[PDB]
Amino acid sequence: SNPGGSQVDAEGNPFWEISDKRRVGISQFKKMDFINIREYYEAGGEMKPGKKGIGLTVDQYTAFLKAIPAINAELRSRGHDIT
Amino acid sequence: SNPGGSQVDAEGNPFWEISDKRRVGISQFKKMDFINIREYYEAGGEMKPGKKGIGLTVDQYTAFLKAIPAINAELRSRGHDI
Amino acid sequence: SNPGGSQVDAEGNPFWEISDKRRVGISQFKKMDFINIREYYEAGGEMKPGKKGIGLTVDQYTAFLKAIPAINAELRSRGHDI
Amino acid sequence: SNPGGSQVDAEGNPFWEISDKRRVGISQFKKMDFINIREYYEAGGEMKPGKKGIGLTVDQYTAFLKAIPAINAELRSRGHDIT
DNA sequence: TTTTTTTTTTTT
DNA sequence: TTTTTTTTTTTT
Repeated sequence: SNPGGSQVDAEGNPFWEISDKRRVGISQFKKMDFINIREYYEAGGEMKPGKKGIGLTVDQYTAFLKAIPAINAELRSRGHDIT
Repeated sequence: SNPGGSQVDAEGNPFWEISDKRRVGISQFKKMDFINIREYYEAGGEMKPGKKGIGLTVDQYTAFLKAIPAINAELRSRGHDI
Repeated sequence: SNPGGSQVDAEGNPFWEISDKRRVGISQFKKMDFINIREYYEAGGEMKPGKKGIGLTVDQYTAFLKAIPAINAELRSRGHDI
Repeated sequence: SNPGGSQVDAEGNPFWEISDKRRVGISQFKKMDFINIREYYEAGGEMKPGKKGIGLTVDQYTAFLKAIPAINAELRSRGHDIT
Protein backbone atom coordinates (compact mmCIF):
# COMPACT_ATOMS: atom_id res chain seq x y z
CA SER A 1 0.00 0.00 0.00
CA ASN A 2 0.92 3.68 -0.50
CA PRO A 3 -1.92 6.09 0.38
CA GLY A 4 -1.44 9.66 -0.88
CA GLY A 5 1.38 8.87 -3.32
CA SER A 6 1.77 7.05 -6.63
CA GLN A 7 4.07 5.10 -8.91
CA VAL A 8 6.75 7.04 -10.77
CA ASP A 9 8.34 6.11 -14.10
CA ALA A 10 12.09 6.21 -14.88
CA GLU A 11 11.72 9.81 -16.05
CA GLY A 12 10.41 10.92 -12.64
CA ASN A 13 6.80 11.24 -13.80
CA PRO A 14 3.73 9.95 -11.95
CA PHE A 15 1.53 7.37 -13.64
CA TRP A 16 -1.48 5.18 -12.96
CA GLU A 17 -1.99 1.77 -14.60
CA ILE A 18 -5.07 1.12 -16.71
CA SER A 19 -4.07 -2.31 -18.00
CA ASP A 20 -0.93 -4.42 -17.62
CA LYS A 21 0.54 -2.59 -20.63
CA ARG A 22 -1.23 0.79 -20.55
CA ARG A 23 -0.66 3.85 -18.38
CA VAL A 24 -2.16 7.26 -17.80
CA GLY A 25 0.51 9.68 -16.63
CA ILE A 26 1.40 13.33 -16.36
CA SER A 27 4.48 14.71 -18.06
CA GLN A 28 5.95 18.20 -18.55
CA PHE A 29 7.33 18.80 -22.06
CA LYS A 30 8.40 22.16 -23.52
CA LYS A 31 7.10 23.73 -20.31
CA MET A 32 3.57 22.45 -20.66
CA ASP A 33 1.87 19.58 -18.88
CA PHE A 34 0.42 16.70 -20.83
CA ILE A 35 -1.92 13.94 -19.73
CA ASN A 36 -0.57 10.92 -21.60
CA ILE A 37 -2.71 7.81 -22.19
CA ARG A 38 -0.34 5.35 -23.81
CA GLU A 39 0.83 1.79 -24.46
CA TYR A 40 4.19 0.92 -22.89
CA TYR A 41 6.63 -1.83 -23.85
CA GLU A 42 9.53 -3.47 -22.07
CA ALA A 43 13.00 -3.19 -23.61
CA GLY A 44 16.44 -3.32 -21.99
CA GLY A 45 15.11 -3.72 -18.45
CA GLU A 46 13.05 -0.54 -18.82
CA MET A 47 9.42 0.30 -19.68
CA LYS A 48 9.27 2.66 -22.64
CA PRO A 49 6.40 4.67 -24.18
CA GLY A 50 4.96 3.02 -27.27
CA LYS A 51 3.50 4.59 -30.36
CA LYS A 52 -0.14 3.79 -29.60
CA GLY A 53 -1.50 6.55 -27.36
CA ILE A 54 -2.24 10.23 -27.15
CA GLY A 55 -1.07 13.23 -25.16
CA LEU A 56 -3.81 15.62 -24.03
CA THR A 57 -3.23 19.27 -23.15
CA VAL A 58 -4.77 20.26 -19.81
CA ASP A 59 -7.63 21.96 -21.73
CA GLN A 60 -8.17 18.85 -23.82
CA TYR A 61 -8.24 16.79 -20.63
CA THR A 62 -10.64 19.26 -19.01
CA ALA A 63 -12.91 18.96 -22.06
CA PHE A 64 -12.69 15.18 -21.65
CA LEU A 65 -13.87 15.48 -18.03
CA LYS A 66 -16.90 17.48 -19.22
CA ALA A 67 -17.92 14.59 -21.49
CA ILE A 68 -17.64 11.81 -18.89
CA PRO A 69 -21.25 11.86 -17.64
CA ALA A 70 -22.59 11.49 -21.22
CA ILE A 71 -20.01 8.81 -22.07
CA ASN A 72 -21.05 6.90 -18.96
CA ALA A 73 -24.75 7.09 -19.85
CA GLU A 74 -23.97 5.71 -23.32
CA LEU A 75 -21.92 2.80 -21.92
CA ARG A 76 -24.71 1.88 -19.46
CA SER A 77 -27.16 1.99 -22.36
CA ARG A 78 -24.95 -0.65 -23.99
CA GLY A 79 -25.14 -2.82 -20.86
CA HIS A 80 -22.02 -1.89 -18.90
CA ASP A 81 -21.83 -1.11 -15.16
CA ILE A 82 -20.28 2.35 -14.82
CA THR A 83 -20.43 3.92 -11.34
CA SER B 1 -24.62 24.75 -26.24
CA ASN B 2 -25.60 21.09 -25.90
CA PRO B 3 -24.83 20.05 -22.27
CA GLY B 4 -25.38 16.35 -21.59
CA GLY B 5 -25.85 15.74 -25.31
CA SER B 6 -23.39 14.48 -27.90
CA GLN B 7 -22.63 14.39 -31.56
CA VAL B 8 -23.10 11.47 -33.90
CA ASP B 9 -21.07 10.66 -37.03
CA ALA B 10 -22.38 9.21 -40.31
CA GLU B 11 -21.62 5.72 -38.96
CA GLY B 12 -24.18 6.29 -36.19
CA ASN B 13 -21.52 6.40 -33.50
CA PRO B 14 -21.56 8.99 -30.67
CA PHE B 15 -18.70 11.44 -30.03
CA TRP B 16 -17.73 14.54 -27.99
CA GLU B 17 -15.18 17.14 -29.12
CA ILE B 18 -12.24 17.80 -26.84
CA SER B 19 -10.49 20.08 -29.30
CA ASP B 20 -10.79 21.36 -32.87
CA LYS B 21 -9.64 18.02 -34.35
CA ARG B 22 -9.68 15.66 -31.32
CA ARG B 23 -12.61 13.46 -30.29
CA VAL B 24 -13.48 10.86 -27.69
CA GLY B 25 -15.94 8.43 -29.24
CA ILE B 26 -17.69 5.12 -28.56
CA SER B 27 -17.99 2.36 -31.17
CA GLN B 28 -18.38 -1.42 -31.45
CA PHE B 29 -15.61 -3.63 -32.85
CA LYS B 30 -15.52 -7.45 -32.57
CA LYS B 31 -18.71 -7.13 -30.49
CA MET B 32 -16.90 -5.10 -27.83
CA ASP B 33 -17.33 -1.43 -26.96
CA PHE B 34 -14.27 0.81 -27.30
CA ILE B 35 -13.75 4.37 -26.04
CA ASN B 36 -11.43 6.01 -28.57
CA ILE B 37 -9.64 9.27 -27.77
CA ARG B 38 -8.16 10.14 -31.12
CA GLU B 39 -7.00 12.79 -33.57
CA TYR B 40 -9.19 13.31 -36.69
CA TYR B 41 -8.21 14.58 -40.14
CA GLU B 42 -9.94 15.83 -43.30
CA ALA B 43 -10.24 13.89 -46.54
CA GLY B 44 -12.71 14.50 -49.35
CA GLY B 45 -14.79 16.78 -47.15
CA GLU B 46 -14.98 14.06 -44.51
CA MET B 47 -13.47 13.83 -41.03
CA LYS B 48 -11.68 10.50 -40.62
CA PRO B 49 -10.04 8.72 -37.64
CA GLY B 50 -6.26 9.24 -37.64
CA LYS B 51 -3.22 7.27 -36.46
CA LYS B 52 -2.60 9.23 -33.24
CA GLY B 53 -4.85 8.13 -30.41
CA ILE B 54 -5.87 5.10 -28.41
CA GLY B 55 -8.91 2.82 -28.04
CA LEU B 56 -9.74 1.81 -24.46
CA THR B 57 -11.78 -1.23 -23.49
CA VAL B 58 -14.53 -0.50 -20.98
CA ASP B 59 -12.44 -1.98 -18.15
CA GLN B 60 -9.56 0.34 -19.13
CA TYR B 61 -11.89 3.32 -19.27
CA THR B 62 -13.18 2.59 -15.75
CA ALA B 63 -9.60 2.19 -14.51
CA PHE B 64 -8.94 5.65 -15.93
CA LEU B 65 -12.07 6.89 -14.12
CA LYS B 66 -10.60 5.66 -10.83
CA ALA B 67 -7.33 7.59 -11.43
CA ILE B 68 -9.03 10.93 -12.13
CA PRO B 69 -8.95 12.32 -8.59
CA ALA B 70 -5.21 11.60 -8.30
CA ILE B 71 -4.60 13.02 -11.81
CA ASN B 72 -6.61 16.10 -10.89
CA ALA B 73 -4.73 16.52 -7.63
CA GLU B 74 -1.37 16.31 -9.41
CA LEU B 75 -2.42 18.87 -12.02
CA ARG B 76 -3.63 21.23 -9.27
CA SER B 77 -0.23 20.75 -7.61
CA ARG B 78 1.35 21.86 -10.89
CA GLY B 79 -0.82 25.00 -10.78
CA HIS B 80 -3.82 24.16 -12.98
CA ASP B 81 -7.50 24.69 -12.08
CA ILE B 82 -9.71 21.60 -12.33
CA SER C 1 -18.75 -23.46 -64.33
CA ASN C 2 -16.83 -20.19 -64.02
CA PRO C 3 -13.11 -21.02 -64.60
CA GLY C 4 -10.79 -18.05 -64.08
CA GLY C 5 -13.67 -16.04 -62.64
CA SER C 6 -14.64 -15.41 -59.04
CA GLN C 7 -17.47 -14.46 -56.78
CA VAL C 8 -18.03 -11.12 -55.15
CA ASP C 9 -19.77 -10.42 -51.82
CA ALA C 10 -22.05 -7.48 -50.98
CA GLU C 11 -18.99 -5.57 -49.73
CA GLY C 12 -17.56 -5.68 -53.26
CA ASN C 13 -14.77 -8.05 -52.25
CA PRO C 14 -13.75 -11.05 -54.41
CA PHE C 15 -13.82 -14.66 -53.16
CA TRP C 16 -13.48 -18.30 -54.31
CA GLU C 17 -15.17 -21.26 -52.60
CA ILE C 18 -12.95 -24.06 -51.37
CA SER C 19 -15.77 -25.90 -49.63
CA ASP C 20 -19.45 -25.52 -48.76
CA LYS C 21 -18.72 -22.96 -46.02
CA ARG C 22 -15.02 -22.13 -46.55
CA ARG C 23 -13.69 -19.26 -48.68
CA VAL C 24 -10.41 -17.66 -49.63
CA GLY C 25 -11.02 -13.95 -50.17
CA ILE C 26 -9.16 -10.69 -50.77
CA SER C 27 -9.99 -7.46 -48.94
CA GLN C 28 -8.39 -4.19 -47.83
CA PHE C 29 -7.81 -3.36 -44.16
CA LYS C 30 -5.62 -0.49 -42.88
CA LYS C 31 -4.77 0.16 -46.55
CA MET C 32 -3.18 -3.29 -46.90
CA ASP C 33 -4.41 -6.26 -48.91
CA PHE C 34 -5.16 -9.47 -46.99
CA ILE C 35 -5.80 -12.97 -48.33
CA ASN C 36 -8.22 -14.57 -45.87
CA ILE C 37 -8.81 -18.33 -45.85
CA ARG C 38 -11.71 -18.61 -43.47
CA GLU C 39 -14.83 -20.45 -42.35
CA TYR C 40 -18.18 -18.66 -43.00
CA TYR C 41 -21.48 -18.98 -41.12
CA GLU C 42 -25.12 -17.99 -41.62
CA ALA C 43 -26.90 -15.19 -39.79
CA GLY C 44 -30.10 -13.44 -40.83
CA GLY C 45 -29.89 -14.94 -44.31
CA GLU C 46 -26.36 -13.62 -44.67
CA MET C 47 -23.01 -15.40 -44.85
CA LYS C 48 -20.58 -13.83 -42.39
CA PRO C 49 -16.83 -14.29 -41.71
CA GLY C 50 -16.25 -16.61 -38.75
CA LYS C 51 -13.59 -17.02 -36.05
CA LYS C 52 -11.77 -19.99 -37.60
CA GLY C 53 -9.35 -18.95 -40.33
CA ILE C 54 -6.38 -16.74 -41.00
CA GLY C 55 -5.59 -13.52 -42.91
CA LEU C 56 -2.29 -13.53 -44.80
CA THR C 57 -0.40 -10.44 -45.87
CA VAL C 58 0.70 -10.49 -49.50
CA ASP C 59 4.29 -11.35 -48.48
CA GLN C 60 2.93 -14.31 -46.46
CA TYR C 61 0.78 -15.42 -49.37
CA THR C 62 3.79 -15.41 -51.71
CA ALA C 63 5.83 -17.34 -49.14
CA PHE C 64 3.03 -19.92 -49.17
CA LEU C 65 3.21 -19.94 -52.99
CA LYS C 66 6.89 -20.85 -52.77
CA ALA C 67 6.15 -23.82 -50.46
CA ILE C 68 3.49 -25.36 -52.72
CA PRO C 69 5.75 -27.71 -54.67
CA ALA C 70 7.19 -29.14 -51.44
CA ILE C 71 3.69 -29.37 -49.89
CA ASN C 72 2.44 -31.08 -53.03
CA ALA C 73 5.36 -33.50 -53.03
CA GLU C 74 4.73 -34.43 -49.38
CA LEU C 75 1.02 -35.01 -50.01
CA ARG C 76 1.84 -37.21 -53.03
CA SER C 77 4.22 -39.13 -50.76
CA ARG C 78 1.29 -39.68 -48.40
CA GLY C 79 -0.70 -41.09 -51.33
CA HIS C 80 -2.77 -38.14 -52.58
CA ASP C 81 -3.12 -37.01 -56.22
CA ILE C 82 -2.25 -33.35 -56.88
CA SER D 1 21.15 -25.51 -46.71
CA ASN D 2 19.07 -28.71 -47.00
CA PRO D 3 17.95 -29.46 -50.57
CA GLY D 4 15.19 -32.09 -50.86
CA GLY D 5 14.19 -32.06 -47.18
CA SER D 6 12.45 -29.68 -44.79
CA GLN D 7 12.06 -28.52 -41.20
CA VAL D 8 10.13 -30.77 -38.85
CA ASP D 9 8.18 -29.70 -35.75
CA ALA D 10 8.32 -31.41 -32.33
CA GLU D 11 5.44 -33.66 -33.37
CA GLY D 12 7.42 -35.05 -36.33
CA ASN D 13 5.48 -33.07 -38.94
CA PRO D 14 7.00 -31.12 -41.85
CA PHE D 15 6.41 -27.38 -42.05
CA TRP D 16 7.42 -24.36 -44.10
CA GLU D 17 7.67 -20.85 -42.63
CA ILE D 18 5.55 -18.04 -44.05
CA SER D 19 6.44 -15.40 -41.47
CA ASP D 20 8.54 -15.46 -38.30
CA LYS D 21 5.43 -16.62 -36.39
CA ARG D 22 3.38 -18.41 -39.07
CA ARG D 23 3.76 -21.86 -40.60
CA VAL D 24 2.17 -23.99 -43.27
CA GLY D 25 2.52 -27.66 -42.40
CA ILE D 26 1.09 -31.09 -43.03
CA SER D 27 -0.34 -33.15 -40.21
CA GLN D 28 -2.19 -36.48 -39.98
CA PHE D 29 -5.11 -36.45 -37.51
CA LYS D 30 -7.79 -39.14 -37.15
CA LYS D 31 -6.22 -40.83 -40.17
CA MET D 32 -6.64 -37.90 -42.51
CA ASP D 33 -4.09 -35.38 -43.71
CA PHE D 34 -4.56 -31.70 -43.07
CA ILE D 35 -2.77 -28.71 -44.54
CA ASN D 36 -2.49 -26.38 -41.57
CA ILE D 37 -1.87 -22.63 -42.01
CA ARG D 38 -1.44 -21.33 -38.49
CA GLU D 39 0.08 -18.90 -36.00
CA TYR D 40 2.58 -20.45 -33.59
CA TYR D 41 3.73 -19.19 -30.20
CA GLU D 42 6.70 -19.99 -27.99
CA ALA D 43 6.05 -21.44 -24.53
CA GLY D 44 8.22 -23.65 -22.33
CA GLY D 45 11.08 -23.88 -24.84
CA GLU D 46 8.70 -25.21 -27.49
CA MET D 47 6.74 -23.74 -30.42
CA LYS D 48 3.04 -24.50 -30.07
CA PRO D 49 0.10 -24.10 -32.49
CA GLY D 50 -1.95 -20.99 -31.77
CA LYS D 51 -5.65 -20.42 -32.19
CA LYS D 52 -5.43 -18.20 -35.27
CA GLY D 53 -5.27 -20.46 -38.32
CA ILE D 54 -7.13 -23.06 -40.30
CA GLY D 55 -6.73 -26.72 -41.23
CA LEU D 56 -7.62 -27.60 -44.83
CA THR D 57 -8.62 -31.07 -45.98
CA VAL D 58 -6.69 -32.23 -49.06
CA ASP D 59 -9.78 -31.45 -51.19
CA GLN D 60 -10.06 -28.00 -49.66
CA TYR D 61 -6.38 -27.44 -50.40
CA THR D 62 -6.82 -28.74 -53.95
CA ALA D 63 -9.71 -26.28 -54.41
CA PHE D 64 -7.41 -23.56 -53.10
CA LEU D 65 -4.81 -24.44 -55.75
CA LYS D 66 -7.49 -24.07 -58.44
CA ALA D 67 -8.14 -20.49 -57.31
CA ILE D 68 -4.51 -19.34 -57.25
CA PRO D 69 -4.30 -17.97 -60.81
CA ALA D 70 -7.38 -15.76 -60.24
CA ILE D 71 -6.15 -14.67 -56.80
CA ASN D 72 -2.83 -13.70 -58.36
CA ALA D 73 -4.50 -11.67 -61.11
CA GLU D 74 -6.51 -9.78 -58.48
CA LEU D 75 -3.40 -9.01 -56.38
CA ARG D 76 -1.52 -7.72 -59.45
CA SER D 77 -4.53 -5.56 -60.27
CA ARG D 78 -4.05 -4.03 -56.81
CA GLY D 79 -0.39 -3.30 -57.57
CA HIS D 80 1.47 -6.30 -56.15
CA ASP D 81 4.22 -8.30 -57.89
CA ILE D 82 3.10 -11.94 -57.95
CA THR D 83 5.16 -14.30 -60.12
C1' DT E 1 -17.83 -12.95 -26.95
C1' DT E 2 -17.58 -15.62 -35.20
C1' DT E 3 -12.12 -11.59 -40.89
C1' DT E 4 -7.82 -8.64 -41.95
C1' DT E 5 0.20 -8.41 -40.03
C1' DT E 6 4.75 -6.86 -38.71
C1' DT E 7 7.84 -3.62 -37.12
C1' DT E 8 8.65 0.06 -34.31
C1' DT E 9 7.58 2.41 -30.41
C1' DT E 10 5.43 10.00 -25.94
C1' DT E 11 4.02 14.72 -24.96
C1' DT E 12 -0.61 20.76 -28.42
C1' DT F 1 1.34 3.08 -45.35
C1' DT F 2 -4.12 7.91 -40.63
C1' DT F 3 -9.67 3.91 -35.01
C1' DT F 4 -11.10 -0.23 -31.99
C1' DT F 5 -7.82 -5.15 -26.24
C1' DT F 6 -6.49 -9.14 -23.56
C1' DT F 7 -6.13 -13.81 -22.80
C1' DT F 8 -5.47 -18.10 -24.62
C1' DT F 9 -3.67 -20.76 -28.02
C1' DT F 10 -4.29 -27.20 -34.37
C1' DT F 11 -6.19 -30.54 -37.59
C1' DT F 12 -13.17 -31.76 -42.03
